[PDB]
Amino acid sequence: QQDPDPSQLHRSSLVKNLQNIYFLYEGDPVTHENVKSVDQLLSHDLIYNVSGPNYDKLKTELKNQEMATLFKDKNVDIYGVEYYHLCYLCENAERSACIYGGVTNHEGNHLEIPKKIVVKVSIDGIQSLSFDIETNKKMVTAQELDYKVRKYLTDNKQLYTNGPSKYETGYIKFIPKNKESFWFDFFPEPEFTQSKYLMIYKDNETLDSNTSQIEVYLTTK
Amino acid sequence: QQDPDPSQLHRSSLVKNLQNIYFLYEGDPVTHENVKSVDQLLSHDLIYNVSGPNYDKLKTELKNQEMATLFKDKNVDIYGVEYYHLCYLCENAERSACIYGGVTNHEGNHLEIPKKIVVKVSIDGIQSLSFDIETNKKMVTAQELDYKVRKYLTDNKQLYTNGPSKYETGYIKFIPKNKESFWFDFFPEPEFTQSKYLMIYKDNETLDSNTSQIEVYLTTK
Ligand SMILES: [Zn+2]
Ligand SMILES: [Zn+2]
Repeated sequence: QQDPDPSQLHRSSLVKNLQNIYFLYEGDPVTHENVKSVDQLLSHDLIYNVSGPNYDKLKTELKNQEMATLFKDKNVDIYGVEYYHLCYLCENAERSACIYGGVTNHEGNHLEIPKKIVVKVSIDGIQSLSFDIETNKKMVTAQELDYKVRKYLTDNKQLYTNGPSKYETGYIKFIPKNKESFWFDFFPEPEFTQSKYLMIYKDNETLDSNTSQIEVYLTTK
Repeated sequence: QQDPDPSQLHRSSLVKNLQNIYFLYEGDPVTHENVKSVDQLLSHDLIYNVSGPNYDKLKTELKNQEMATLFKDKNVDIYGVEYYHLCYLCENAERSACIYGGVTNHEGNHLEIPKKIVVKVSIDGIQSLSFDIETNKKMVTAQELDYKVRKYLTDNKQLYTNGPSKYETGYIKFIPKNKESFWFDFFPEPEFTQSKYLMIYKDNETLDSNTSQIEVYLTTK
């Protein structure tokens, strides 16, 4: 049994300040095209000189040093859900943003036309809702896909709100073409930190956009 | 206190990451009308349960323990220049904003007609620039007027930019009706932090909007 069970899943009704998870998926994601790491804090992270409405430096934390050097100084694209609480490169990183993973090679990884993907959503067992998600990458991180999914469901199904969720449990499952499938829980532990919760993107898991499937499971009450 | 000394003024040409001062005065200030503090980290601060983009909890550092309990149970108005780096580090509040002072009692501090105040500006000794500023508060913090003067000079005379300033030095001089006058240096020391610099507002100095005057002195590179 690789897939979770009722008891394994976190209940949104026990979470304090679940609005923090809400603000992460409701707001825009950090996206950048064809950039190169300019610095490094620890051996398993990389820093980029890119900018967004609230930052001019972005620090991504990857699986380990091997993955960091694998992408260091190499031309890559960034797609990630960022946080600010407890993020900085010292008392000399006034406007930094942090994320985990969300890194993909830029060269030869784009599609002419976006590749739409169906997201099968089940609620209390009943698979009663399906929608489309799209990407421009041949190899897209699970994080990019995940965000687009939770963003859509946050706007259209109140998966998240500045407060409670109308759902009790929920989780996203990715089914790779031949590799093993994996999942992420939509809700954190009762007392959590944005930084700890986002570690789920730390492994930088990437997928083949043309052959991967996505499944969401929600429970109400 | 006594007017600044030519050699006592910080030079923007020496500042590292001056764009950090830019973002402070370019973006919107934090303002709230009828609110009572809700919590308190240290005895000299007050936490408010108000929000804006990026934050839903605001912490203001006042002069001392005495000033905080003075407003603790009061409905007040807020007007401050907020920062986030090294703001509220307690993994139980991940969306806090921080300002210094900027507090005034709400009750009976409102004018039916806004008070215009003439800000006179000198550039290299020549007083060649005048422009109005306004407030609704009978008693207004120096911080509010200071922010309005910089935002205006930032968007109209290039006081700050996402890079260097066209001015090497510059200070704002407040001249209360009877009390001693005082000033604030528009620029920080070479290496600094938004948190440190903003301490110029920690005393929460408030002026009479009807009898106070403002003077600005800048020099070109
Ligand atoms: Zn690209
Ligand atoms: Zn008021």
